[PDB]
Formats: sequence, C-alpha cells, structure tokens
Amino acid sequence: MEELQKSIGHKPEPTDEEWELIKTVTEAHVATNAGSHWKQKRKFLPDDIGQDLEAFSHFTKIITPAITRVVDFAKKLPMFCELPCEDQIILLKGCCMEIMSLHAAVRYDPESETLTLNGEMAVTRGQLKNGGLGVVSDAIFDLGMSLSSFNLDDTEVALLQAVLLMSSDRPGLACVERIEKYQDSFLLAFEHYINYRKHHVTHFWPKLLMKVTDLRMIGACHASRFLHMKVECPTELFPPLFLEVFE
Ligand SMILES: O=C(O)Cc1cc(I)c(Oc2ccc(O)c(I)c2)c(I)c1
Repeated sequence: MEELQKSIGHKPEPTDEEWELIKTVTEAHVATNAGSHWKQKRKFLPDDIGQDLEAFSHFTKIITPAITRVVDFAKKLPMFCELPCEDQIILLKGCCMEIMSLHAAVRYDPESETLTLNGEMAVTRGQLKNGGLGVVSDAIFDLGMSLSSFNLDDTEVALLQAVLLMSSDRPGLACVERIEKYQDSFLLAFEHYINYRKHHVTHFWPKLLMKVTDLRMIGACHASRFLHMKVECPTELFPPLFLEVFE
C-alpha cells in the first residue's frame, strides 16, 4: 500500500513503527546540539584573520568537538550499533564531513552573512576559504543560503544526518545490503515525515534529496582539500581525530 497511495495522490504520513524511529533519531540530534544560543554566543572571528594558516589554526582547534557531535549522534542509533566495528568506523569516516557541513549550513545567518562553526565561531565565506577549504566553503555557504528556505526541524536535520550516516556506498563496507535496508528505512521515514510537515515548497523531497547529493559532494571535495592541506609543509596543527577520520 505504498506505491498505491501514491497513484491516488495521498501523501503518506509516518506510521507507528516509523514515528518510533523518528523519535529515536530526533532525540539524538537534540541530545548533541548544545542550539538555543549559537546566534547568541557566536564569536565573530576578527576580520583581519583570513583575508592562511592562522585562520586555519583556529578552525583546526574547535574541530575536535565538531567531529565528536557526529560521533555521538551515531552512537545513540541502534541501527548503527547493530553493525561491526569495522563498518561502524567506515560509516563515520564517510559521513563526518557531510554532517559537520549541515551543521555548518543550518547555522548560516543571512544577515551578517556568516556560518557558525562549532556553535562558537562565526566566519565569512572568505575566511573559510582562505582557511584551508577553498571551494568547499563556497559549497557550504551556498548550501546554507539554500537551506534558509527549507526551514528544517530537529527531525529533518536528524534524519538527514541519518541518511548521510547509513551510506552503503562507503568503500570497505561489510554489511552492504543491510545498511541499505537501514538507509532505505530512514529515507522512507523521512519522506513520510515530510508529508506530515507539509511544507509549502513543491518537490520538497526531490529538492531535499539533492542536498543529500550536494553534501556528499562537499564531502568528496573535502577529501581533496584534505590532500591539498597535508601539504602546505604538513605536521603540527592537525588534531589526532581530525587526522584519523580522513586518514
Ligand atoms: O561543528 C560543526 O558541527 C561543524 C563544523 C566545524 C568546522 I571547524 C568546520 O570547518 C571545517 C571543516 C573541515 C575542515 O577540514 C576545516 I580546516 C574546517 C565546518 I565547514 C563545520
């Protein structure tokens, strides 16, 4: 009765087993979104920083937390726990830059035109560029300004995160056909959650599924910026986890 409800033009809202998952998933997001005061605490980085290595510096610091937020949200999901140590790791390395991105874009203030990193620092497109990310920063900023229209909610950001995390495409995965079922499950629940929210933007699900791809790009480019970085005459200022995540 899914494809059917489609043809009759009804938009299926979540079901019992789904509103469950949605809760289980929404909670995580919220239990790791330290949220009510970022636009408040957000420290504007001195514009003379990143006009780079200095700005890179900052970023580098306040990043270990940012990676853990992803790490902790994954810990809460029983789907992510049913999987091996190995896939678990793979999965987190794969989705990490994707999640921090969302986290970065959802915190975009169209006003001062900056993104807020780690819920503390506020930087401009130029600062994030010259800091060591180049194009990716335009990709994250541009994403942000697009999401400032999707008006996502804790659930929507959360389930997004979830779809990012359960990627059966990551190289090395062992339990492939199972992470897919888990993904497939999240996607469905997302759509349904979407219908239930009934936004007023046509193609919301298609539009939104494109951000998933976009985030995957940023993610891919970021791996390429992470190589252009390791040079610069490497070593120092590269936090251990930041290094383990992306190798
Ligand atoms: O904190 C969050 O939750 C999100 C977050 C944190 C930071 I610091 C950030 O900037 C990056 C990311 C990768 C990278 O290689 C470099 I240098 C800087 C992004 I974009 C997002």
